[PDB]
Amino acid sequence: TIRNSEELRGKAIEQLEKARARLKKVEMDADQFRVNGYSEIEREKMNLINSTYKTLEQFEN
Amino acid sequence: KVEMLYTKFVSLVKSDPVIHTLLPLSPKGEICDINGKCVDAAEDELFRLTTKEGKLTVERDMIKTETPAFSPILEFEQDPAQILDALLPLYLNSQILRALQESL
Amino acid sequence: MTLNLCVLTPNRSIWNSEVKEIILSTNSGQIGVLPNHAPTATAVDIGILRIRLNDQWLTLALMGGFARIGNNEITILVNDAERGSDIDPQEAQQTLEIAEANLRKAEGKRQKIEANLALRRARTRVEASNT
Amino acid sequence: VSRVGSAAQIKAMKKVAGKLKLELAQFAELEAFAQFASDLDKATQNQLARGQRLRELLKQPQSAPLTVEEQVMTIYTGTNGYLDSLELDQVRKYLVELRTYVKTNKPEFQEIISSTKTFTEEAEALLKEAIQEQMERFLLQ
Amino acid sequence: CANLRELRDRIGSVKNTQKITEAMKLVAAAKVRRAQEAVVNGRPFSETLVEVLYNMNEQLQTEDVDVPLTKIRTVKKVALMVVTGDRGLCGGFNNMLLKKAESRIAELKKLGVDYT
Amino acid sequence: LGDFMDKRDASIKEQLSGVKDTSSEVKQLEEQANAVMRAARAEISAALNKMKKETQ
Amino acid sequence: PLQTGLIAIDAMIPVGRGQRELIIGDRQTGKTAVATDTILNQQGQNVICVYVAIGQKASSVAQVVTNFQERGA
Ligand SMILES: Nc1ncnc2c1ncn2[C@@H]1O[C@H](COP(=O)(O)OP(=O)(O)OP(=O)(O)O)[C@@H](O)[C@H]1O
Repeated sequence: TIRNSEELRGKAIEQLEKARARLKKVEMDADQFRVNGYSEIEREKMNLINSTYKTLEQFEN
Repeated sequence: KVEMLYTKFVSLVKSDPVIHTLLPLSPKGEICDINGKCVDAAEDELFRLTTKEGKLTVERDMIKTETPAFSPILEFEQDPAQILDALLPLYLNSQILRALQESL
Repeated sequence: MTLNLCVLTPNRSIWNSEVKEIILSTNSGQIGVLPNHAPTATAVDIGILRIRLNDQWLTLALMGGFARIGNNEITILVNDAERGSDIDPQEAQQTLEIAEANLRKAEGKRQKIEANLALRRARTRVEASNT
Repeated sequence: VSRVGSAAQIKAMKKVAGKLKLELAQFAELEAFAQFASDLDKATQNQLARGQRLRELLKQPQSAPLTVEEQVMTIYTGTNGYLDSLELDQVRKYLVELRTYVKTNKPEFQEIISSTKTFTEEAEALLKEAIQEQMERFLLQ
Repeated sequence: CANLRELRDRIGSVKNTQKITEAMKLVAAAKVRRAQEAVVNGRPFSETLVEVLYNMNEQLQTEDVDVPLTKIRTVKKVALMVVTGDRGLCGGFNNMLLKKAESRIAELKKLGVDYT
Repeated sequence: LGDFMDKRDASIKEQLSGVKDTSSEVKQLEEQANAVMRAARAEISAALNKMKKETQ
Repeated sequence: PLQTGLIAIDAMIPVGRGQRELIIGDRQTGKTAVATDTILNQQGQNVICVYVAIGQKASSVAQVVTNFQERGA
């Protein structure tokens, strides 16, 4: 009782709540994963328009 | 008189399907045939696939398992009858699985 | 502290290891066996082979067989054995209920032995939830 | 066949195309066993499965140009087993996403392969770590 | 060219057939070897079993009032059974086995056994 | 003494209840674990696909 | 070597600068497609990829020239 009631309770709570904290950390890195593609794929519109603007400039020539 | 038709594995070219009696079991253990090549038990056939000069072929092994007749004392926890009634279904199952394995 | 244990079966050799105790269940007795035992020859049938290795009391349920269980070199010629935790709990309980479904069928004296063996399959299966 | 052989390719290709050619030879020989491989031994099974993935590695879209660096890592991924866990279908998607991720987030591989033109150990380790991280994010799907 | 092209088709199909039946030959050889290995696995058990059965019949001199599996006292209703293989083209297997089956069931209906 | 003994037994039960709360919340959070990245990333990705279609 | 952009014809069987490999095959299989893949990959490099079309219809050559234009090669 004396050994196991602490040897399986407290560390389990610690890993359990640190698992929620690590979930919050990797969720924050997922909030960064928003930026990881979002600021560029908001531009990808003007990217696929302006890259072909040069071929349209060859069309103007 | 539950006899079975399992196709024993004599040769690679053609293996003739033999007919053996199964369930009466001949309580000395000897599983016997259709009366004319009937087999004594513990004289077992174990087929082995080795290549001849060059080809694939099967060669039998008629290995005879030596039997230490009895343990020095050989106590029974059961009666002499119950032990056989619980043992011969086991040998029946073993022979059925062998007649599936060699047939396959 | 143990014996040479060889639980065999038709197409396999289930569990060849060394264990402190052997509590195989025959019809007339659940004979506990442990080192240096005198040579007995049990007709072990349906029931659990509860063994107590010093790590834990891992149980295996065997459908039937025989055991020339002698001086630390035993050969339990088991018909059908499922070792340790290879059996699964909820499927075992549903299998017990299906064994009840096979228990109430029919036919005089011909099929009642299969009914018995289905009941005893369920007795083999109760080991799973107890494991 | 090509009469030139490995006298044309770069050192990275001279390394990895050897294993690719050998594995495609073995897979093409074992191609009849594919539909009949029923629990055959692990060597045949894994080699044939990697060949079944290798042909999917080979098939590439219309008008898609794969420059030397990207196809190098693609052949390596296909031949050394770092796509064996995925099924047959997902090899294509996983490899396109891996090529994107690598060519956009490990520009040192570009420096090595385009510059030193050999598959040296630093490039091998960089590619290994990149493929591993991409397999983790592809398990995360 | 509808003359040479048909023969090219037959050449390709016969070559692919040769490849496929060679694969089936090697697969069947591996299957025979793994069944032989299963028999070799099962042989220790059967060895100790045909030793233990001799042991039991050596203790008791077939003195027994038991064993329903040795009710040998008539030939009333034989139950012949056939173990057959489940594959296609099966060599010349199925015809041989069920031919022996038909011969023996005819010879059993000679005796009036109602063979199941 | 009956109170003290059932206090022992209920203390065993309470550490078991703490381990059970742990085992349940582990399942809940580990379900959340990949699901949060899936939600955010796939919500960006499919919306990107549709916005990219209408802008093509 | 001369990268075509294809793993098949760049790993199994190379094409080096100077070696005159041959794209044979059944009609409608991708010969013009593998040739187009080679000329389209050959952008980062410096090669002057002269593509001569003999007896192809005018409209297919229009499709190929506008494909080259769309890809910038
Ligand atoms: N990687 C690919 N993905 C999808 N389609 C492809 C691919 N490669 C080739 N194709 C198909 O190949 C066709 C064009 O091939 P190609 O023009 O070489 O055929 P062809 O008739 O032999 O040419 P030609 O008319 O010059 O003889 C297209 O219809 C295209 O669909």
